[PDB]
Amino acid sequence: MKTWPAPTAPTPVRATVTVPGSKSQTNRALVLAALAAAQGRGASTISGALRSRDTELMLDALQTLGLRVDGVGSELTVSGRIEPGPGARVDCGLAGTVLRFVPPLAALGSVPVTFDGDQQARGRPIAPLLDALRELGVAVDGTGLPFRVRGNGSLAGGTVAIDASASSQFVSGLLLSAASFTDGLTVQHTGSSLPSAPHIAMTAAMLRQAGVDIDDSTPNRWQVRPGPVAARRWDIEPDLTNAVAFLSAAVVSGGTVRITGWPRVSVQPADHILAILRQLNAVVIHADSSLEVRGPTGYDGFDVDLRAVGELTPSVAALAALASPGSVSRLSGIAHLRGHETDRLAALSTEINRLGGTCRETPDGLVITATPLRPGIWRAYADHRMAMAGAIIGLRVAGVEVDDIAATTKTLPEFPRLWAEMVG
Repeated sequence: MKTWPAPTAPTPVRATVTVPGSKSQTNRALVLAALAAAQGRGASTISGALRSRDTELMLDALQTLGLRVDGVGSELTVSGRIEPGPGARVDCGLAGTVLRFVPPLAALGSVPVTFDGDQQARGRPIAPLLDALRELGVAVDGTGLPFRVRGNGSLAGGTVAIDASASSQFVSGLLLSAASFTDGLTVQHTGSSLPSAPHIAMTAAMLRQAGVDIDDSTPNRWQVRPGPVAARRWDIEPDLTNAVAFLSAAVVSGGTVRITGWPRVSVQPADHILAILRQLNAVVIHADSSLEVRGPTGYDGFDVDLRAVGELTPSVAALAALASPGSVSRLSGIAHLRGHETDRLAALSTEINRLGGTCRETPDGLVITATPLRPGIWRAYADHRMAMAGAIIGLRVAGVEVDDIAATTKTLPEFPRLWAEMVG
């Protein structure tokens, strides 16, 4: 496929960007609306929902189980119930959320539902979640993708001892549907300990918004009581993860980018995000119906802990590679990344060193020494964030091309255009 030329910013970037809806929130909302429907509480709507390959998959996975999902723009309507036909087969595709949030759903089904995916999907961790479903009543065929959920009519619940070291999504998947389990659920996470805490906290927060009663007062443990999941109107925030790619442009150019409609009240870790930016001496600014970041004139190496916002590593690794020459940055708390279908630690190291950079894995993550970069082909590995990280570097390095910018379609179909409008 042809490459994408990453446009340069030889002068400070000035711009106002609208980023599409949160992928995390959208999919939680679809699963909850699905549940509400199946319980028989009527249709739900999702306003400003993200329309992307990842949400399309959840959409699809959801229609396969029996629900009806309509809406062609940002406004989805969810109705129906869980009635898969004989031989149903959910394609998880590239959506790790489909892989982990939808199998519990099917447990609430009567017929067996197969779960399948591509090569990449298949190298995704999913076992502790499969065993957990077994522990809690569900009959499950397979130890990996593809597997079969043998739904009978309901799910017991009870308490499981699952190690969600491998993915918070194991916990969130269980939590979202546990309201409709028989004995509800009590998830216990073992040892230490939850990387991606905000991801589980976004789920807890949305559950409560749906009127579910969840108890998360003692760390590493969640108690969800059986009860109704409410049909309602979900308002989706702009994806703050994707917004950071855009803000990075202001950071590396000493410029200014405004993100419209930045939520003052978030289910997203906006706090963590702005703090990271202030670490670079970026100037944050709450503007008129926007979030405004003014990049510094330059910046040296930083030590940043990313354990709670692991998804930010590629954009942040890029920022580090573009620090003042000689600067040493250490990206910590992301040991747990080293083991996702897409090892971004190794990915990032590989791609940055191929440009003449210096990026070495450390036991806790990465150390990046800022060294002069050279033209080259930034490989995204079909990883939307790897794609956007290459885009950021290309702002300060001429001749950088991303092999597959269309990997951004996973969470941000219009990235190329939005980036093109921002830079120019």
